[PDB]
Amino acid sequence: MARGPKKHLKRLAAPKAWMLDKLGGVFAPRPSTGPHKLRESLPLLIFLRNRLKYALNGAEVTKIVMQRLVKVDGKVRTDPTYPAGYMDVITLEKTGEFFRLVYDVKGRFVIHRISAEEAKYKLCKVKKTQLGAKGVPFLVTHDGRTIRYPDPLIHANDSVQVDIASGKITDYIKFDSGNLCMITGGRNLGRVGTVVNRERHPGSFDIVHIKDSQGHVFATRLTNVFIIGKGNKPYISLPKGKGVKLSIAEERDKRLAAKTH
Amino acid sequence: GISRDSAHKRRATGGKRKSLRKKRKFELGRPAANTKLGSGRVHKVRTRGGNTKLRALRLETGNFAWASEGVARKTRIADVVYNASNNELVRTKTLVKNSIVVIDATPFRQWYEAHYVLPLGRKRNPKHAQKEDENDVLTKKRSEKVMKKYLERQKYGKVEQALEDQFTSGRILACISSRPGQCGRSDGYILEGKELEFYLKKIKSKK
Amino acid sequence: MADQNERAFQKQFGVNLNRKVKPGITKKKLLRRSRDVGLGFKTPREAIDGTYIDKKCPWTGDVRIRGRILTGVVRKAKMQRTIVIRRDYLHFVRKYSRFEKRHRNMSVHCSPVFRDVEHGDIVTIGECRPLSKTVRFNVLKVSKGQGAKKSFKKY
RNA sequence: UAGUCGAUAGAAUAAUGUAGGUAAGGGAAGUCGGCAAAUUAGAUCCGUAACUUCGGGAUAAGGAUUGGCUCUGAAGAUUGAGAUAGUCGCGAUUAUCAAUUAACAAUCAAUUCAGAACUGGCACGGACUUGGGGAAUCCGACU
RNA sequence: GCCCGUCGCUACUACCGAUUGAAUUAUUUAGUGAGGUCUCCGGACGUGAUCACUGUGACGUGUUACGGUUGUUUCGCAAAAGUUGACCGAACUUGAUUAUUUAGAGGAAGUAAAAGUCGUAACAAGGUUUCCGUAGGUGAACCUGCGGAAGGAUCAUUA
RNA sequence: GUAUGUAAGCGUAUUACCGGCCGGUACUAUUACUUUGAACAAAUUAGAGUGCUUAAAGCAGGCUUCAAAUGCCUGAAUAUUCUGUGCAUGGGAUAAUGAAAUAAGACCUCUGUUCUGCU
RNA sequence: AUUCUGGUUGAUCCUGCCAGUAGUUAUAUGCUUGUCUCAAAGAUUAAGCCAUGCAUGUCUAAGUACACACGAAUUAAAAGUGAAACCGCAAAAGGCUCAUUAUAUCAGUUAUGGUUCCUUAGAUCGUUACUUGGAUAACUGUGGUAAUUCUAGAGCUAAUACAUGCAAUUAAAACAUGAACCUUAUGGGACGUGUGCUUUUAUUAGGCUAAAACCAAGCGAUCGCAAGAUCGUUAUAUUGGUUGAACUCUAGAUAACAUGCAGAUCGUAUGGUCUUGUACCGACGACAGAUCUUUCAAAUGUCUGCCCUAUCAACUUUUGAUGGUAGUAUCUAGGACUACCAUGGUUGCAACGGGUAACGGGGAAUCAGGGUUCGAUUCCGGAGAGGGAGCCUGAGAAACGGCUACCAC
Repeated sequence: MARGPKKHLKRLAAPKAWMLDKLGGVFAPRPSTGPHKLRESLPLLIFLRNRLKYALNGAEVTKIVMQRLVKVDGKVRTDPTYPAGYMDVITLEKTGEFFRLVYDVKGRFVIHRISAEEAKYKLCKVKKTQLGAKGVPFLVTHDGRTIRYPDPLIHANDSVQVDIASGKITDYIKFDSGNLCMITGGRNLGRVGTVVNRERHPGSFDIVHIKDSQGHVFATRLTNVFIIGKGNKPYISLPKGKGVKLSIAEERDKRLAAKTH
Repeated sequence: GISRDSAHKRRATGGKRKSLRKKRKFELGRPAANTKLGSGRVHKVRTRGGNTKLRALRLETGNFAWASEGVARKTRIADVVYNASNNELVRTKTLVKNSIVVIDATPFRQWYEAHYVLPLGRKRNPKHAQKEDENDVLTKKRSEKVMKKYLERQKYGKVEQALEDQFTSGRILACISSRPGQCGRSDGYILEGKELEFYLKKIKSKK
Repeated sequence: MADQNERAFQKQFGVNLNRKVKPGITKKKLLRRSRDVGLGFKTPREAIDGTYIDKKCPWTGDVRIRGRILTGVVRKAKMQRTIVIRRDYLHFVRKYSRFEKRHRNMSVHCSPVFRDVEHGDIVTIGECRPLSKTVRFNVLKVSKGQGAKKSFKKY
C-alpha cells in the first residue's frame, strides 16, 4: 500500500553483478518493473552501452532502442530501461549477433553469442501451476509469461522450452535429481551440474545438493536451482569454462601460463 | 483520524509509548457505515488499491439460506431481534454480522409446499383452498409426475419442530454473516439445529 | 468448560450440518474434520472430539500457525485459552567474554484442546497469525504437560 | 388528633425604622477591622498537600453527579418436587431413597444497594437541612 | 625543628534560606473547544417523461408528436449556500505532577593564605603515650568522663 | 621387527525391510555448548587481478599489432566485519534433566474383553 | 613495537596520579603555505527565523485543434506540425535533517492461511442508433477586488471527459429445476426460462485398503407355460489444494445476489472481393479494460541484541491494563476500537520512572591481542518538515516546494 515504488536507484545501491563503475555518476539505470526482478535483471541500458560498446551514453541507448533494433524475446522493446534478465534472447537484427543472457561463474551476466536457430526458443523455469484462469489450467514462468493449458505432468521447478514466436510449450524436463542445472543466485551463481539429491524440509528452504563435473559438491536452496538439461547434454549453449568454478589462484596459474607474448 | 496501528495505548509493561509517526494514512481506518433497516441505498468507497468496497446504508433485502435444504431465497429483512455485541444495535435495527434477523418467510414456504406437499406448519381449510397459488401447487396432479416425485421424498420430510412453529408464524430466526458495511449486502444463515437451541433460551430469558 | 455459551451462537464458518436432503448416515454425529499438524507434529485427539468453537485454534479455526518454531517453559497458566512462557538462554556477548543469561517473556495462545497445561511445562510453540496483542503465538505441541511420574497413576 | 385564633382594631400602608430580601458593571476600592451580608453546605464518587506527637491535617485543596418515568440485576425466608411399588374407588390409604442444590424449582416476605434507557428549557441536595477556602504569624497544649 | 585551628583581611565556590520566589518543559483530571470527515437534512437550479394554450403535420373539434427565453398538474435522477447527530480533536483555561534552570536578606561551611593575631594541640612519654566511638564543657586548640584498640612508650623479663 | 593413529570384527539401541555394501524408508533422551553447511548488502575492512605515468587508489586496460583488424581478451575475485540470533547438520565429552522403590513401572502377548471407528 | 620517561626524599623502595610522550576523517584555532590530486563542509548550539531567485513539470505518427502560429490551393478540405486548455501521468519523493525517540526505530533473522498493489512483462471477455446525445474549458467578448490569484456573467465547440447502449450484441450446446412423450422407475426427455467473467452470501464434491451372506426398486443370466422366485463376474460411492487444514487458495456446481466488465478510441498503413450499399472483413501497438500471474513495492508479525540510573522497587488496570466472546473499523491479523465476561499482564535475569551532546544498523577511531570510544553526516531502513490536528486526490501522501483549522512566527 504505502509509499513508493520510488523510481530513483543510486549507483552503489545498484547490484554489483552489473559492474557499474562508481565514479562519474551517483545514479544507476534502475530497470523498470518488467518480468525480471530488479536485482536479477540486466537493463538494456548497461548491456548495449557498457558491454557491447554500441552506445556511449544513456542518450545513445534510448536512440538505438527506440529504433526498435533490440528485439528481446519476440518483442520490439522500445524501453531502454527494460529489465531483460535470464535466458532472454537479445537480437540486434542489423548486424545479426544473436545473444542469450546467461551467467558467468563469477555470478555476472555474459555476452554469449548463440546460433540464430538457438535464438528461436529459450528455457523457462516454471514458478507455479494453478488451476482456474482460462481455459482452465495455466502455468506461469520465472519470466512472468503465463502459458495457458499446460501439459498436466508439469510440476513446479520444471523447465519448459518456449517457442517464443508463439508462446507455446514445446518440451518439458521434470525436476528429477540427475538433471543438468545452472544456479541462479545464491553465491554459487552460474555454477553448473548435476543435482545429486534434494533434502526436503517442510516449511521451508528445501536444499539441493549439486555435484559439478569436477566432482566438487556444493549446496543452494531450491528457489535458486534452474533446470537446464540432461546430464552431459545442456539444451542451451553454456558460456566458457562451463561454470566449473576453480579457485582464483588456479585460474591465475592458467592465465599467467597462457601467454608467450 | 481513525488509526489501526498497534503502537497506540499502553504496553504490557505499562510503558509509555512516546510518538514516532503523526498519524499515517498507511494506518487508515474510517467511520462505520452503521447500516440501517430500510430503502436500498449503496455507495461506493475508494479503497486501497483502487477497488470499490461498498458501504450500504439502508438495505431491505437479503439472501437467507436453508443450509439443510441447500436452497436460499431472496426475502425481506423485517426486523433485527438480537445482537450479541450491543443492545443499542437491536433497537436502532442496524444490520450487522451476527445480528439476529427475523425474515418474512413467505417465498420459502411456497416452494417447500412445492417440494413436499406437507403444509409446513399444518395450515387450515380455507387457507389451503385459497390459491395465490397455494392449493394449485398442492393438488397439481398431471396423472402421474410431480406427484411421483413427492412419493420419493419423505423419509426426510417431517421438518424440525422448532422450524415449523417459525414457518407459519411467518417470522424466521437467522444470523447475518455478511458485513453490509464493506460487502454492501445483508445476508444470513437461517438458524437450524444447534443454532436455534442456544438462541431460543436467550429469547425467553431476555424478554 | 462452558457449553460454548457466549452472547453469540458459536459457529465455525462453512459447516452447517445438513439434516434434510443429501445421502443419509454413518454415525459420529459430527461433520468435524480434523488436522494433521505435520512437521511430523501429531494431533491431540480432542481436536476431532472438540465441541469447543475456538476460532483462534488451528484445530477448529481458519488460522495458519505461521513461521518460527520455538520451545519454551510455561511460567503462568492463568489465562482462559492462553498461557505465558519464559524462555531463558545464553546470549554470548563477546565484549564481556562471557554471556548474559537473558529472558524474553512472551504470551502464547493455548487452544482448549490442550489440557493439563500448567507451569512448568515445556511446550512447542509456533508463531501464529498474531492473535491479540501480546499473544503472537499458538501452541503446536505440549511436549511436557507433564509428570514423568504422573503419566501412570500413583497408588 | 388535641388545643388555639386573645396578644385593642380599622383605614391609610409616608418618611425614618425594625424584621426579611434583591440588585447591573466593577468586586472590599469600604472600615478600626470583611463587621454585617453573601459565597459554601447534604449525599455518592474521584482526588487530596504543607506539617505531624503518625493518631491526624481531612469534609484538606481540586473535581464530577443528584429529578421524574421506565426497565434490569443483586441482596433474604420456607417447604415442595422427582422416580417406583402395593391396596380401595384422577381421588383416598400405606411403603422407599440419596442425589436434586445457588435463587433446583415453587412460593411468601420486605425493602436495600448498583446499572441502562427515555424524558424536560439546566429543570434536578430544586422547599427545608446545611463547613467559604488556602498561605503565614502571635498565644494558651487540648475538651 | 615540624606545625594546626580559632580570630581578622581579601578573593572564589557550593549549601541552607523568608519569598510557600520566579521561568520553561513533558505527562494529567475536569471544563471549554476551532476544523475536517462521516452522517440526518436543504433545495439556490435543471431537465426528463406526461398534460394544456398557441402555431404546424399526422390520425379518428378531440388525440398524439414537434417547436414556442411558454405555463401548469402528476413523479423522478443529479444538485450549492446552509444544516442534524456522531466520532476524531488541534487549541485554550484551571488544579495536580515531573524534569530542568535560575533570583535571594541573611545564616552556615570550605578553600586559595602565601608577610598577621592568639595559644602548643599532635609529631621525642610533645613534658598529660597515642588514637577510636560517644556526650558535655573550654576562646580555640582541646580537656574531661565512660567503654575500647595499639597504628605504644610493653613484641618480654617478673618460681 | 614394530607403531595402530587410520580400516573391519565380537558383548540388552545399526534393528528391520524394498531395489541392484551402496541408497532411501521405518528410526529414536531434552538442553546449554560445540561442528559443518546454507543464509551472511555494497561501500568500508583485509586483499586478488591490473603501471590510476608515482601515490592516495582508480577499476582501469594490456595484447599480435601505434600494420591490416573486434581480431585474441583477463577483468571490477576471495574472506571477515551484517556480532550474537535463527535455519539445517554432526558429536555425545563437559554441566544439568529423564522413567520405576506407596511400581496402575517397561516391553510383548491373551482375552473379541472394552470403547472409538471404515472404503 | 605487549614499549615508558620526569615529579613525594638528605639519600632509598613501593602505593599513586599528574605531566611529558604517540595516533585520531576528529573538530577548533594560530602562524607559515609555491605545486599536484582528492573532498568533508551550518551536524554539535538554533529540528531557529527568513527578503530575492531557482529545485516539479509534462505531447508524441499515436486521446482532443476551427492557434490563421506556420503550412494552405485545387478535388470536399479539414487533415500536417503543435503553444493553450480539457484529458491522462508525475509531484507519495529526490533532496534535507536526525528533533521526538532506549526494544521504539533497526540490523541480522524471518512471515503473510493476515493482506494491498498503478505500473511493466505475459495471457483472458461470441449469453435494437453502430458510431449516437448535449454541456463546457481552451476560445470569443464583457467584468469584478488594491492585489497574488480567485473567478462572476454572456455566447461557442471537442473527447481515450461525460451520457447511453446496436447489425457480427449470437445463439447454440449441455446441466438444473417446468414438461409433450413411455414404463413401473439400470430409468430419459423434445422446448422452454435460468445458466458469460465478475460482485456478494449459503451449501456441497475435496485429501478415501480389501471381500461376502441377505432384503427393496432388476442390469444381464437362470428356474417356472405363466403367475412368480432366484442368484451374480466387472467399471464405480471419483473437485483438487498450499499443506498446521472443513482456506472462501487458482476454480466450480446447486439456491439466491448486485453491477463493474465486454472500446460509439486513436495513430500507422491499406488489401480482398463487387450485387461497389461507399457493403462485408483485416494486421501492428498507444491508451482503456476485466480475471490471473509477475514485477516495483508495502504494512504489519517472529527471533535476538542497545548508554546511564535503585539518592527510581514495585508496576499496568481514571477511560484496555492483560485475557475470552461477539461486533465494528480497515488493505490486513489484531484491545486498533466497543459491548459483555474473566482477573489478568510486567518485575532484582532491574520492571515502572527519570536522564542521555540517545535515531538504529552497515560502519569509523585507537590499538599486541582483548577491548574502549564513536556514529550528526557520503549507504540502507525509519522518522519529521515551526508545534500539533484533521482531510482530498490518487495504485499509493493523514503531504507542506497539497489543502483546511488552531496555537506560535
